[PDB]
Amino acid sequence: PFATIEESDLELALQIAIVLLKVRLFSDAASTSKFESSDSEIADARFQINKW
Amino acid sequence: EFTFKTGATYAGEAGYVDREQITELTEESKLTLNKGDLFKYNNIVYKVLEDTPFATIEESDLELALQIAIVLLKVRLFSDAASTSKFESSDSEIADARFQINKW
Amino acid sequence: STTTNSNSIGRPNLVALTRATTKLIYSDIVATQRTNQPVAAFYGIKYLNPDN
Amino acid sequence: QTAVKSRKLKTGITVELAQDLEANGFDAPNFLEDLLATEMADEINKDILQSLITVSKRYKVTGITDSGFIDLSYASAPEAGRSLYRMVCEMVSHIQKESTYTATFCVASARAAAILAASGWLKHKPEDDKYLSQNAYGFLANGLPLYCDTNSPLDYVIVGVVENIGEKEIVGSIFYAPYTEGLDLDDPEHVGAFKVVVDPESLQPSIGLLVRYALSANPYTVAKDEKEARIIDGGDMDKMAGRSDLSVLLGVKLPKIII
Amino acid sequence: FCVASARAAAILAASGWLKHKPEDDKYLSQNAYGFLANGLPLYCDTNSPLDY
Amino acid sequence: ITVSKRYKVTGITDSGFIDLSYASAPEAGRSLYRMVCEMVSHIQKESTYTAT
Amino acid sequence: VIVGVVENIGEKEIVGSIFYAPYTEGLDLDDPEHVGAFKVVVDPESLQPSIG
Repeated sequence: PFATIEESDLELALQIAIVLLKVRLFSDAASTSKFESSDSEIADARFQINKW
Repeated sequence: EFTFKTGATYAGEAGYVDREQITELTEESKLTLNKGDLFKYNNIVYKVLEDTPFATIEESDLELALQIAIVLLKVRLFSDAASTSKFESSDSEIADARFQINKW
Repeated sequence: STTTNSNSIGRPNLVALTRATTKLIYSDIVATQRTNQPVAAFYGIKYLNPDN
Repeated sequence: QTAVKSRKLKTGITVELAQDLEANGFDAPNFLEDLLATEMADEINKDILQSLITVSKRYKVTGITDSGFIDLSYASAPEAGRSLYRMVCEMVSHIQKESTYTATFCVASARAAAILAASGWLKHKPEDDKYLSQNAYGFLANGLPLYCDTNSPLDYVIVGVVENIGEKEIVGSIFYAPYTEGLDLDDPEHVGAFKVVVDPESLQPSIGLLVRYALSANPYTVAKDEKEARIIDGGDMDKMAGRSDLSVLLGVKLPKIII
Repeated sequence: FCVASARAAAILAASGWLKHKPEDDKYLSQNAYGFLANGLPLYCDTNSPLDY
Repeated sequence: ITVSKRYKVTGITDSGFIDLSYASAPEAGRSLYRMVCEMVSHIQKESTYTAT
Repeated sequence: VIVGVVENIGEKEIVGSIFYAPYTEGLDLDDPEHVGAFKVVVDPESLQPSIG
C-alpha cells in the first residue's frame, strides 16, 4: 500500500487507503482458541478519578 | 441472473429459446437494422421502429447510444406479452423459472 | 487442557432467510379493471367545437 | 379495441429436491407456488414500466431539453437538483394542458430519482394521510408520489395520471386490465391458475402458470399517419410509440458511475 | 386569488413553496394547482395563448 | 467501514471520496446531501431494500 | 458517511448489513440482555479479587 497513494502526510495517506481498501481496520473479535492456552494476556480496563 | 437486476423479460413474446436466433448488437451490426427486426443487448431485447437507427446518434459508446435511441423513439424495448397462439401449437418453448440457495 | 478445539460442532443454527423481491409498483402506476371477454374496448368520447 | 395477450411460466422440480426441502426448512409445495407469483409479478412490472417508456410522448424544450433529455452536473449547489424538479412540474402542467388531468403519479429511475429528491421538497411521508400505500420514494412538494424503478435502463423521469372517478369511468395511462373471469379461481386477486403435469418418462412434477392481460394505452392517443380513425387498436406499441398525451417521459444525462 | 397559465404556473410551482394541500383546512374547494406559501391559491388556465 | 462498497462517480466523486469547501453558501453541504440520496437510491437498484 | 439497511420483516426473515448476532443461548444468565457472564477468582499470591 501507499504506493499509488501520493499524499505526503502519513495520517492522511493512511486515511486515503481505508477508502481504497488497501489497508483495513483491524477492530475484530479474537478467535476462540486465543483465550484458552493457559497463557493469554487478556486486555485490562483502567479507571481514574480526579476531583474539581 | 437476479430478476430485479436485469430488467429483461423471458416469459412473453421474447421467450428464451427465441433469444438464440435474435441478432446480438455489435459495433458492426448497428448499421444494418430496419423497421421490424429485433435485436438484443445484455439479454434485453428491443425492436427497431425507424429504419437505420444509430445513424443520427453520433455517440461513440455502444451502450449509451442505445440508451439515446430509447428516448428518441428510434427503437423500443420489446418487453411484451406473447400472443395467445404461442403456447398452444404443441411446439412451444415455454420460459423457465430457476432458483438457487447459497448458505452463508 | 481440553479446549473448544477438542469439541466438535454440529448443526449451524439457521439465523435468518433472505429473499430479494423488487418493490413491484404497478397497482398504483396504472389503472386496472378486469375484462370479461378476450378483447377489451375502451370508449373514447370527446366534445368538439363546430370546427371538430 | 385490443385483444389480450398471454404470459406463461414453468419451473419444474425433482421429488428428491422437494423431499429434502421439507427436511431443510421450507415448504416445497407452498414455497414453489410462491416463486412463480413473485417472478410473474416481477416480469409484469418490467412490462408496465417499460410500456410507459414506449408510449409517453417526449417533452422537449428549445433552450435546454432539446435533443431529447436534460443533462445535469454535480457541481454548484442544488441548482442542478432543483432544475430537474422544474422540469417535473412543467410536465405536470403539460399533461393538464392537453390531457386535462391532474397527473397523480411520477416514475423515475433509481439514480434519476435521487437528484429529484436532492432538491429538497421531498418529505418522506405525506403531510396528509392519503393513500401513501408505501412503494414510494417520497411525495414531493407538488403532492405527487414518486416511484423508484431500479429496472429500466434509461435514467428517465415519467409523469402520468391515474384516475377512477367511479362506476365504469376509469382513465389512466396503460390500462393493464387482466383477463381471468370465467375461470375457476380462489382469491380472485390471483389472476391466473396453476397447473401440474408430472411427465411420464421421469416422474418429477412440473408447475405451470398462465396470465392474460390487455395492457393498452389510454384513448386520445391516435397513431401518427392514422390521425382520423375510429377503430384504433391501442395495444400495438409500434403505433402508440410517442403518440400519447397522458404521459411525458424525460431522460437524464449523468456521468457514468465507476465500477 | 392568483391565476396563471399551465406552463407559467409550473415554474411558479418550481420555485418551491407550493405544497399541494393548504396549511389550513380552509375553503380549498379543489380546482387549484396549488396553494402557495403566500396564501394565494393558484388556478390553472390551459386555454389562453398567453402564459401569463 | 471495512465491508461497505465504495460508491464513486466519474465527475466529482472519483478517487473514492468527495472534497468540500466552506466557501459559497450551503452549495457545499447540500452537495453531500445529494450524494446521500444517490447512495440510498443506489442501494435499492442493487439490493432492493429500503435503506432505513 | 455510510448508508446501509436494516430490515426485520418478521418471523425469521431478518436482513441487514453486519449481522452481529451475539451468542449466549444455553448459558445460565440473569435476564437475556446481559450477554456474557462475570467471574471472580482472587489470586493466591496476593488476596486481591479480580473480575473478568
